[PDB]
Amino acid sequence: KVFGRCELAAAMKRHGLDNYRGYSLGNWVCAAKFESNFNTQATNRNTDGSTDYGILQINSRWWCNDGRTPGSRNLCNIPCSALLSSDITASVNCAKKIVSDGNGMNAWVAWRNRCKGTDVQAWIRGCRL
Ligand SMILES: [Au+]
Ligand SMILES: [Au+]
Ligand SMILES: [Au+]
Repeated sequence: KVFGRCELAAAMKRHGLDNYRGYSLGNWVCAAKFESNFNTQATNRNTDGSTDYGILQINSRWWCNDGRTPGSRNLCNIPCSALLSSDITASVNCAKKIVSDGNGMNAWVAWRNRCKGTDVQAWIRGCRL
């Protein structure tokens, strides 16, 4: 599923990402834009043979099992295909674990490079939240 900006804002807010670990809703929307272009089906291979999955490009190296990242961790206790569904529940609940692990949203390279320090509020402009 490819979410509209305000649609994803509203889902992310409903799923309790609004100021989660102090990260305003705009930060999460911005991350999802530049990680996946709001596409729940997005998959991208990493140099180490791991793969990033879903609207928040969660990495098989640590967070999920994709059956082809041998000697990796599955810290969200899911198959990586769960991260690709039209329902963002599994991506959100796993993101909450990632962001909480002491690195905050720096785990998202696109967030760090394209969102961090910027006017992220612009990403929720116009939305009825
Ligand atoms: Au959720
Ligand atoms: Au949802
Ligand atoms: Au994020």
